[PDB]
Amino acid sequence: ELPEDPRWELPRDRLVLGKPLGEGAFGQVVLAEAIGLDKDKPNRVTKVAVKMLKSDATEKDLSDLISEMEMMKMIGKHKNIINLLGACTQDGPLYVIVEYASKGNLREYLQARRPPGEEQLSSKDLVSCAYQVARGMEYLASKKCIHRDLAARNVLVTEDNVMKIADFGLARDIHHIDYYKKTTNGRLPVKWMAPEALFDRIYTHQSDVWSFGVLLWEIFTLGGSPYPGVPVEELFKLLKEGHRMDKPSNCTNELYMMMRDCWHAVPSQRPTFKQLVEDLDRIVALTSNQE
Ligand SMILES: COc1cc(OC)cc(N(CCNC(C)C)c2ccc3ncc(-c4cnn(C)c4)nc3c2)c1
Repeated sequence: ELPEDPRWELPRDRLVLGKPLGEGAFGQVVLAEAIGLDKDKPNRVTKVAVKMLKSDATEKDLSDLISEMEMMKMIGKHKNIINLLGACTQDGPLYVIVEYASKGNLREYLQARRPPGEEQLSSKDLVSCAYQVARGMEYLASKKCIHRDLAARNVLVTEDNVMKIADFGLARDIHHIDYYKKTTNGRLPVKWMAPEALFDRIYTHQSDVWSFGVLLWEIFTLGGSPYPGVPVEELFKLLKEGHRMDKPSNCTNELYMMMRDCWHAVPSQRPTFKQLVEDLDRIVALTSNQE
């Protein structure tokens, strides 16, 4: 069965399962309340998210969920990632307990804050979003983690507006990706892939920087859809031609230069996440919150 790990084990009777938050093919996430998740106070409840298998899950799906939990244990904690908090592994179904991000994914967060046809985001708020995501990615890269699907849909937002990278440990067989498979919202994930990842199946920290450039474009378009109406075969042609997305409106030349630099054709020439954090820290400090 599953091996005991006292560093992370939470007794099942401490976890009160709640409403669904999200679902995949053979995995599901629910909101829950953990009683005494911390050794002191044992009388406090914490809202958490719990990932578990679907009822039609196979041995391979269980292996995949364990692999993701094990990677999260190894990577350790950071403010700008969804952190592992505990697990229920004994005498019942596997529950992987992680931080809850009440405001949901970044794509929906941005779209809900567009001016009418919560409150509007300032230019400083948008650059701060980009900075926090770059900080989470710099941490993951420092821990030898390659995300492989960095996009606003995979960034969650907490109640205190903290950006947290999600699904960085997700089991993924890159030789069995269906390029035609659309996301829940009807978009194609290939549109965030670096050309070397898409054409040659080569995933690196450099290919995650390319994806971060697409994510910057999503931020400054307030959750815009990259290449709307472009099918897989036409996207391949655009990438082969060296096509680059246009500058969004209300985006500085400097932040557009940053997107373009993330999209360098030569992977070695793209900025690193360390470089992006430093530049975004400087830009945040110089960006007005007055509009
Ligand atoms: C490392 O990141 C992980 C690890 C993990 O288990 C090991 C599960 C999650 N998930 C699934 C994440 N999938 C998507 C595709 C990004 C969470 C985690 C915390 C969550 N908090 C809030 C909400 C929420 C709020 N509003 N709405 C509509 C949904 N959804 C959550 C989903 C994230």
